Amino acid sequence: QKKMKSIVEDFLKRLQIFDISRVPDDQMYRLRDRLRLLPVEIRRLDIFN
Amino acid sequence: QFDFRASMHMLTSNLTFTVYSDLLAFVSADTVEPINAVAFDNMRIMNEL
Repeated sequence: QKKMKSIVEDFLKRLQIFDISRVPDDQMYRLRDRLRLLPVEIRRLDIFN
Repeated sequence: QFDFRASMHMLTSNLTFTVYSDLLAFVSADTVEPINAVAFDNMRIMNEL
């Protein structure tokens, strides 16, 4: 039930150079798709394990 | 001419009943949360979440 748009919006906001008000939800979800294919960083992955 | 024998009848009917019209008013109808609504293929109608 969790819509992940908030996560990508936070990510883009913390990059500090983009204006998220100009970024549509479709682009945020395409970013989500690209992020979802990446492996987790080792420390974070071990903590989650 | 009026003839009593030829005019006397027994009329039969039901003692009492109630007629109803709105059949669907007897049905309690809920829906799932739209986030969980599925299509004919049993997957969520919208899956980009």
